[PDB]
Amino acid sequence: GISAANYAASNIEPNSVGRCAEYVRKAIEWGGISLQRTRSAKDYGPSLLAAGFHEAIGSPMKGDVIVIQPAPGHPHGHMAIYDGSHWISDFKQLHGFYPGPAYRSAKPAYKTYRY
Amino acid sequence: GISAANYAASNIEPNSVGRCAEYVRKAIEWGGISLQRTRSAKDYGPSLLAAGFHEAIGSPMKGDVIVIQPAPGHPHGHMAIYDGSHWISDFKQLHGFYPGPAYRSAKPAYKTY
Amino acid sequence: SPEAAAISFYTWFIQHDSDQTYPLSEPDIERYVATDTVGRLRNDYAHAGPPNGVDYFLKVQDYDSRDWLAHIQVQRALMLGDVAVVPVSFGSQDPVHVLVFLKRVDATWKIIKIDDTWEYR
Amino acid sequence: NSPEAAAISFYTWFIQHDSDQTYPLSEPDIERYVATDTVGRLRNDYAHAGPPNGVDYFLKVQDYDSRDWLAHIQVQRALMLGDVAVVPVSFGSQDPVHVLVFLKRVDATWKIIKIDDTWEYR
Amino acid sequence: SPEAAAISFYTWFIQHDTYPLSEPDIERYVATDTVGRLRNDYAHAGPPNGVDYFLKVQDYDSRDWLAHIQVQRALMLGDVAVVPVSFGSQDPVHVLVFLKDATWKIIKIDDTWEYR
Amino acid sequence: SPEAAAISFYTWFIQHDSDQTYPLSEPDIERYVATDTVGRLRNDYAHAGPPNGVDYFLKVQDYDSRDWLAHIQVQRALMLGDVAVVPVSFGSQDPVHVLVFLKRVTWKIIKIDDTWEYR
Repeated sequence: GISAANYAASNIEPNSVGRCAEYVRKAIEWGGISLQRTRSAKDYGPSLLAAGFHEAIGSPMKGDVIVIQPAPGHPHGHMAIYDGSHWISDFKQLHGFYPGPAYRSAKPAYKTYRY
Repeated sequence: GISAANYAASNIEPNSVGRCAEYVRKAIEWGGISLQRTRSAKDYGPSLLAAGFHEAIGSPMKGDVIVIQPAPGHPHGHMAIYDGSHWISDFKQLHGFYPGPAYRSAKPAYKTY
Repeated sequence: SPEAAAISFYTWFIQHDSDQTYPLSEPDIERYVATDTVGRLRNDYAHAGPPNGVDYFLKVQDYDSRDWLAHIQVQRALMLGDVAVVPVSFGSQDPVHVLVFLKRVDATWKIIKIDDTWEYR
Repeated sequence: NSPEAAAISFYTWFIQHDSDQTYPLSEPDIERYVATDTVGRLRNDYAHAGPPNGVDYFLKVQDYDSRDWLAHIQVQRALMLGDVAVVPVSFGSQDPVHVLVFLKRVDATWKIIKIDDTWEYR
Repeated sequence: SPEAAAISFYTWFIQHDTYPLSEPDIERYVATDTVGRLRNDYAHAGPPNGVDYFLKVQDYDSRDWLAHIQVQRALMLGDVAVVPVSFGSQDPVHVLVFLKDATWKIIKIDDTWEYR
Repeated sequence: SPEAAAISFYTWFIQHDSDQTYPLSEPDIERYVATDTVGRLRNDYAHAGPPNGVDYFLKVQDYDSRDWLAHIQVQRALMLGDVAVVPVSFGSQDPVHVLVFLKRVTWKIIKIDDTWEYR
């Protein structure tokens, strides 16, 4: 869990590269678990529940996975992992789990996951 | 008058360059009348009436001047002068008195003179 | 046929592209174009305007109705999964080139996107 | 009552209403700072295509640190272009982001009518 | 020097009232990608909002405008120079010119209109 | 030919999935994508991330690099005036399709589009 957060945080790009899902799945693989793939971040829930994750609710722990549904201009949703203070996708998210203002404004649904 | 339509037709650009009003005005001034300059095409009715022109209604004659109000993405409206076959602003309008899809879609008010 | 859906569409389009009417303001548009696409396009045209300033379907500001309507040339369709792509050109000299994207929606091809050949902006 | 103050107070309120729970264009208090037609247009852009150009319309970025940005809103005196006040603003302590705020007087109050980035024409 | 580019450019531009964008001389005043994109957009759809990109108007009194070109001092926002420019003696039009090797080039020009 | 250029580029691009420098920051992409285009894309990923919040070239947020690299398939380029549109399918299980736009400079990539509906 923790070493997966560490992986993601060690391997960020400066800015999004439209690869939040791959980046977090690679982080999970480093921390022990290989996940069944989907193409798009919004659909990564069942792949996570399958691999032995359960839904969390409440303050984030280091290693937690967020899966966010589409937002205007962002039809594939978003995915990220908490490093202890900062959510991590393909980039380090300084402002929150929502990776941008399209998301912050339209406030789409999300689930968090844990092991 | 007719010479105005002719001046307009000869002095066009390959495309719009955002100066429909300057082009139609300089045309009219070659035709005889120097209108009180104004920045926006949509505002040129009070200037034409404050000259020889009167509001035509029905089919267009060679020299008739249209003044069109804002469309989306086009806040300043549009001016044109018929050549007998085509409406003419800063370019030759192959489709009609509306100079593009924004206008044809939104169908804003217009006046002929 | 989607090539035929394409030609049929642009014929109807150009004939409804006048100073009195525009095909997006027509209820008939639903026949030829996917619903969400129409909704989006209408919003676009009402606020900011047509995307990138040009007609979304013809990809130009200005054209001659007569030359275009008598020079609608399609090439054989592409199948990319369930999405059909039909290359179309308009006009007799210096033709304009687009790609029409079509899904089968009921028993019909609906248009879901139109592309220009312009570089990335 | 100066455009620089309208600007500083606006961005101060904006950052504090920009989080994972709220967003300032949703908040009705937006109308206090931003011209209403501008708010209508922005709401439309955000609801359909997304914010113009991918970035926050007001802050011109996708992502930032709230606490640093809040502690470093640097404002310069207004350029007065006719009756439009243009206020340069810079956010952040390290490699700051620059915007131009266009304010007009609506009723003895300065309302934001436009915000521009410093990027090249696109 | 950015003020300077602004003035030589606008003087040159109104003087030429062929369209000046299609002339190569404009490259002396306007950044090169910027010229490209502008010629492209002019060809495709005409300029933004259907006004002249550089003067921000559909019509103007060229004599008076060439007579009254006011430039205020450039502002620096990092790499970028913002130059306020006014034209005319009656109800002057205001624009902001943005500029960026040994020369200063125009990368963008903005009007003062409300966004809506 | 455009088909050639398209496959060259994608093979190059997916083969660089492993490394630390994202392929767009890497100058060899200039062999494949047009200069202006690359410039604009670098600028945009820098500001807002790529369009639609998805990889601009692959059009997915995640993928089997192995499966895709072994199942790049291409059809005859459509010729639209001086532009070549090459259809490409990746994968052997529910393939993703992109259209790649190229112009003669060498053929180079000026644009790439998905098959998603406009809405």
